[PDB]
Amino acid sequence: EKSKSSKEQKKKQKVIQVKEIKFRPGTDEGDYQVKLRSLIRFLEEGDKAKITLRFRGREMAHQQIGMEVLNRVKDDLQELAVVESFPTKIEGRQMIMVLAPK
Amino acid sequence: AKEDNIEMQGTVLETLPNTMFRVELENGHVVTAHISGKMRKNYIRILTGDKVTVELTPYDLSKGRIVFRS
RNA sequence: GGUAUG
RNA sequence: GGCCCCCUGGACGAAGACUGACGCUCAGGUGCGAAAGCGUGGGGAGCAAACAGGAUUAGAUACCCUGGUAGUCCACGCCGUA
RNA sequence: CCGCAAGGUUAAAACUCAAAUGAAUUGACGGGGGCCCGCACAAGCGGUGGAGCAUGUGGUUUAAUUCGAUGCAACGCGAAG
RNA sequence: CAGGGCUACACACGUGCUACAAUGGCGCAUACAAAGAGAAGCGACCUCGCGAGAGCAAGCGGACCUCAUAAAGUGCGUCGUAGUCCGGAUUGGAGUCUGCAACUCGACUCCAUGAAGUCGGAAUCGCUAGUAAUCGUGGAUCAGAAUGCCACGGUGAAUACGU
RNA sequence: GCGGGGUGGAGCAGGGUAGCUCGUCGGGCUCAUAACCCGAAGGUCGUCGGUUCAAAUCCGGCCCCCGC
Ligand SMILES: NC(=O)OC[C@@H](O)C[C@H](NC(=O)[C@H]1NCCC[C@H]1O)C(=O)N[C@@H](Cc1c[nH]cn1)C(=O)N[C@H](C(=O)O)[C@H](O)c1c[nH]c(Cl)n1
Ligand SMILES: [K+]
Ligand SMILES: [K+]
Ligand SMILES: [K+]
Ligand SMILES: [K+]
Ligand SMILES: [Mg+2]
Ligand SMILES: [Mg+2]
Ligand SMILES: [Mg+2]
Ligand SMILES: [Mg+2]
Ligand SMILES: [Mg+2]
Ligand SMILES: [Mg+2]
Repeated sequence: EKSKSSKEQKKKQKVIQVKEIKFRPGTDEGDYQVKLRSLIRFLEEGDKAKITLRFRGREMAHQQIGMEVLNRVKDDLQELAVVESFPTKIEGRQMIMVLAPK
Repeated sequence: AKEDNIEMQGTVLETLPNTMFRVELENGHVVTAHISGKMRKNYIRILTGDKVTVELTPYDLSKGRIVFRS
């Protein structure tokens, strides 16, 4: 039945998707700011953000460079975000902090 | 017969275009080093964080040649 | 049948 | 680029008759000049920059989907470029 | 100079590079087209991937785990012990 | 030069072997190969040992002698779908043989033990005929030490519309 | 003060009848990487019971915990 319509109105409840910005150990200020902007938006518009850093070949040997990038994001997106997850180990070659709308 | 260099260890603090690097040396001075020819030819990659030997010159203590990566 | 990247 | 009427420019052919070099080119100048655009006033079916929502994606400020405003149309003026 | 504006028109130089460029030639490549072949696919039959064990390799370990082979074309390979 | 290591073991992968049974396992009886090796070698018969083997000792540098019963098969019996009379890992005890020597680290036998495994996710390999599959057999290296490699026969399919 | 909820590490589904997402690890695919694909490990589900044939489920306590 047009019953359906009920759902259409029900479906005017809402929904959060997680959006994935991948950073790399040495991304530069310009692109950081672009991706940072993307996240601000993502978050302010009610969404989560799986922020991934993706070491490639030998870069996996200076994981501590990576962690500093994540820590910079956390510290910029501070008043907008709370940090569901942080990583410590480097499973695979990744570090997959998940931020959520404060 | 040539004049002698000053070898010194340092950490690559950032990579720059075309195999140029900032390297903070043992003494704490940051030099803009470039890759050696032998390392270029043999394809030894250098990255941020890598410990490097740097040949410096007395003619300029803001510049060096990375001759080894450890 | 169409994904990009060295 | 439907059809019809009114007003109007050029081209071409046939024979002649007529004028008698009146020609050719042209810096500057003058006019015309797709589309978008601009001003003012109309009009607005369809289409559609912007934009809104829905997707896709690593991201998707796109391509795809549903809508949709300027505009596209008319008058007059402007613009003077492909 | 022109335009209400968007802009148009006229139109340099410093500097830096040792090229930039046109057409065509031979390849290679194309999510261009056309024609073919091979257990390439399809059709089958039996396997591998799961188990235990043998064997080689990576890794890790070690005083040493000797050296070499590393996509196809290293890995029961040099080693027929 | 002796001893150790190349045999290490949280773990990941390549190539294999053996299975998960009844188209089978076990017992007994009984058919049919090819190819090859051999002198400090292959070693019969016979005697002894449950067996691996031992002793004695012929023959053969081989179409002669020896390795050396092919196995799957066939027949009859038994097991009756069970983690089993499937599987044979692992471990204990006891041996044999080669070798100055089998602790690290051999092969094989005997008694005991009897693990995982009930046909294997995504993915992926080989093969078009005497092939695949399966069944034995031999050889090179080699004192000893193949599930590898190189060869040999036995039984013996399925499927190919097509690009 | 008043509530919500406490569910594999992650967070979120779910009167009995525990997933889903992303981690986490390994595999597959590729010349290689991401993407893609498969498998496994992770809970006993706030706690305490009562109570229901059923305890994530029901009911209360408690621990709460943040929102407020
Ligand atoms: N998004 C991102 O970052 O990556 C995803 C992108 O690479 C997907 C890819 N997209 C395309 O080629 C575009 N071609 C133009 C039309 C739109 C779109 O289709 C693609 O695979 N398409 C598929 C459809 C699809 C989208 N997402 C998942 N599947 C497709 O069928 N593409 C067609 C093709 O490759 O020939 C064709 O372009 C098509 C038909 N209809 C549509 Cl829509 N697209
Ligand atoms: K004139
Ligand atoms: K409109
Ligand atoms: K001007
Ligand atoms: K010049
Ligand atoms: Mg003229
Ligand atoms: Mg116009
Ligand atoms: Mg107007
Ligand atoms: Mg429309
Ligand atoms: Mg549209
Ligand atoms: Mg022009």
